[PDB]
Amino acid sequence: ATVNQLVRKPRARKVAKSNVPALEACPQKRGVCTRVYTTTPKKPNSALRKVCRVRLTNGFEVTSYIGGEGHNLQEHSVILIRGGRVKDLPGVRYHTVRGALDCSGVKDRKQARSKYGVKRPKA
Amino acid sequence: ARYLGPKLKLSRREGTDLFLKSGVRAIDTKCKIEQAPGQHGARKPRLSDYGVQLREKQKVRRIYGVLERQFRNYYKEAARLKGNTGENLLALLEGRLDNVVYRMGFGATRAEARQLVSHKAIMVNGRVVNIASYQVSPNDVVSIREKAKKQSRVKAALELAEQREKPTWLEVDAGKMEGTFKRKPERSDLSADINEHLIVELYSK
Amino acid sequence: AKEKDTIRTEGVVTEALPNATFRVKLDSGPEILAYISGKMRMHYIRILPGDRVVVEITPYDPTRGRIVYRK
Amino acid sequence: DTGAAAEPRAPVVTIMGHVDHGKTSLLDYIRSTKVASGEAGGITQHIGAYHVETENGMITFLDTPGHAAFTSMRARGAQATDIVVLVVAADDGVMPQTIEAI
Amino acid sequence: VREGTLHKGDIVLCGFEYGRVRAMRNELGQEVLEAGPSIPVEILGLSGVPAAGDEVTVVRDEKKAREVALYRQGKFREVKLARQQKSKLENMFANMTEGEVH
Amino acid sequence: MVTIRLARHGAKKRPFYQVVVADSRNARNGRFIERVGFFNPIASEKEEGTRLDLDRIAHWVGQGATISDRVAALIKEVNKAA
RNA sequence: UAGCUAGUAGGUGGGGUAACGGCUCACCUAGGCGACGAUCCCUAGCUGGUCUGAGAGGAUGACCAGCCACACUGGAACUGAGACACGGUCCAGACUCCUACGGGAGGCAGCAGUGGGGAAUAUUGCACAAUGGGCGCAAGCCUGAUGCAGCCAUGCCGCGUG
RNA sequence: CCCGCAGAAGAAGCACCGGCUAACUCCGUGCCAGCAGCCGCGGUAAUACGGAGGGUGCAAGCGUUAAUCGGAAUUACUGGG
Repeated sequence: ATVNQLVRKPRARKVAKSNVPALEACPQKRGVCTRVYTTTPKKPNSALRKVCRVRLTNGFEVTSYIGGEGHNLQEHSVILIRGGRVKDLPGVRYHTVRGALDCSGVKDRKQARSKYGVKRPKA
Repeated sequence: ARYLGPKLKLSRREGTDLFLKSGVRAIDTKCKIEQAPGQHGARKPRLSDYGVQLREKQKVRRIYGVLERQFRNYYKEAARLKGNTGENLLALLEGRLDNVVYRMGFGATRAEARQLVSHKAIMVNGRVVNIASYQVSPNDVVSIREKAKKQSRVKAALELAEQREKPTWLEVDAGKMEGTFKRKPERSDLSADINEHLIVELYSK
Repeated sequence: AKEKDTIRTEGVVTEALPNATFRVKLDSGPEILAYISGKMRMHYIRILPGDRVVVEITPYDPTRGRIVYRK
Repeated sequence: DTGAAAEPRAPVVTIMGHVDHGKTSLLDYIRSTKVASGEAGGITQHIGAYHVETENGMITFLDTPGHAAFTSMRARGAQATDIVVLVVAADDGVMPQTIEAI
Repeated sequence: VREGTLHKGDIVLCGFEYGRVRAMRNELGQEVLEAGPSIPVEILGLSGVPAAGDEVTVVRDEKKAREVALYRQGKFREVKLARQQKSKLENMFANMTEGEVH
Repeated sequence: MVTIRLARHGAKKRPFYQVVVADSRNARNGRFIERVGFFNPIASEKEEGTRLDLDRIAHWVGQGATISDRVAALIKEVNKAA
């Protein structure tokens, strides 16, 4: 571009929007939820994967992946909700935190207990 | 703090001895050098360009027995000083108190040297000094104090100390359990094992 | 590791939707949305309504079947 | 404690039966309060504990509704108290409430 | 209060709730600092509203007591929240029960 | 009005005072006209530790500034000679 | 968001203020501002700085320090060197409490602390011993400023678990 | 802050190991269960899932997530078309 033009109208940075409407400089939010489905992914993969409609405390209805092997979650249940997209499913940008609030940890899991909410085995 | 684990595994992983055990004898039988530890170490490594940098960082760090955060602090000080950064790095590491005790030969090993400075045996210019990381100055006398004097710990060490090739930057003394640190190490004085541009290169990315 | 709490039971295929998705009426259960299994796609097999298939159902979501067994 | 050197305890006493007929009145009379029937509907609807001076001697009193929903409170009040009193009126002579306190 | 002593600095553990006593009230008497062997005392500055059906006990240390309370509360939630969900299993998954589900 | 006084910037349980010319209304750590010395009471065996430019302090006394009781004591300690 | 401004723009005289002044009035003239972005809307306490970056730059203004603004909501003045006054005052409004129900009292965006919000941030602590203020000739009194402790792996750094 | 006493006694966990990217095999499950930052793995011999053994990184912390800048010469004045 020409230097007189840049004096006249300057350069302008991109908006750089976030991936999560949960936002608000928050890592964690809360919600009361409603419905737990098991929906198919996109055709390159196959499975039935556990997904929940979380009504957030700030009034936003969003959808969220349930990790780990099974869960206790149903109906009205208060869970913790962190970020992170799952690309194989449609539009899920969030994950529920296992072993928090109303959520069970994954029983009989032994490795990687930083995820899945499992206190260390003692014998 | 401290590594605490099995000493020989680090030498066997790095593929050149780190002198961690090495008291009574420099024994081949225990070491099993260049065979690698664990089940699948028999195979040829075919190491990457990132890995040869990362290996050399661990090789230097495991000699002096430092952890990455403390080791990073020496790199930051060595960088701001004029002249070569790798040399100013190795100068600060060699300038450690637990290191000078190993160089004078009061202790058998670097871990026993760190034990003696922690256990308040060692005094520098008549101060007692707990801290292993302590930076020794030019013109610093160093000595063992009366409680730790003439025990089985120091006495066995002073015997096996004679075998060593003997540093060029300090006066050994040690007829009465003391030593004197005369002047700075320089690149010629210290060992040829380290690749000095290489360890500095890894922190650049 | 996997646990064997999934249930397999039969049903008549009522109607074929898009995407290899089928409306199958079970014998005891209601009519459920069933996707075809991987194996049929793998061996290039297509199916048709009015036929009686074994349909794996999960306790978590009882509205989603899985057409396991052949025509 | 060292050697079990424990010293006397004044009795905690509970009262069950019907409000206004006498269950409030026994407590209210010692404290001289006139607080009987001061709650809505003229009835006691929750548990409370009150310590008294009997001139001379000390006693503590616990008070609870005699009624159906307050069964768990009367179960805890009986085992917490040293002595239980059951007030009874000659209008009915026997109640569904009286056998619960027995 | 069963046992006749108490001070402001005491750490208290009530069920799965814990805390230090901020202030003490004995009925209308708000000037109490100690407990008799049969008196009722209001506790204040305890965390949360406890379940009120059970025994309250003072403990040695605030750092430790807190930890204990936390752990026990966690345990309580744990068993009560686990088992249940899965169990509702078959019915929830297997069959739509009846109709008069209103 | 102007006062010569000791302000504390040093670490917890090791006071290091900065003797300073400031108005009385301003807080101890706050707004000031100029620095004039330092006072280390904790000190060390080294010679330095109490320092005050006397041409500055006599100037401010000449403009009418009053002296805090510690600084008044430290002036009559260091004098021309201690 | 392209036209916006009547005390608006300028002058004279009167009044006003510690003091300049459309500051405020009477009268006279018709200007003022405007694409080098006026006016309007949205959003925002600012800076020495912090963080990142080879630098240029970008993002940001917690802590520390300078300055301004606000003190239940809305408006005004008094006293005074200085306020249109955080724990002064008067009135109206909202709201809480008290009451003999006629009428009154209260303002933690001070330190602790509680309800509630929220993913989540502390002890209803000790002392004027020290610095620094207020008053007093001074002793001395007052000072939740400040100095200190308690609590939390929150961060940085040191050391150990041989 | 210093001295004394006793005795290895009281004190190591966490993530990751298909490529990117330092660090591998077996067993269970069988396009299911589930993993996934990105490209992607799993439909009967899974170095990518679950478990175990071995290994690597870092340390009283470790990891994930959110937030900002960097890499980005990807608003480019320095420094683009």
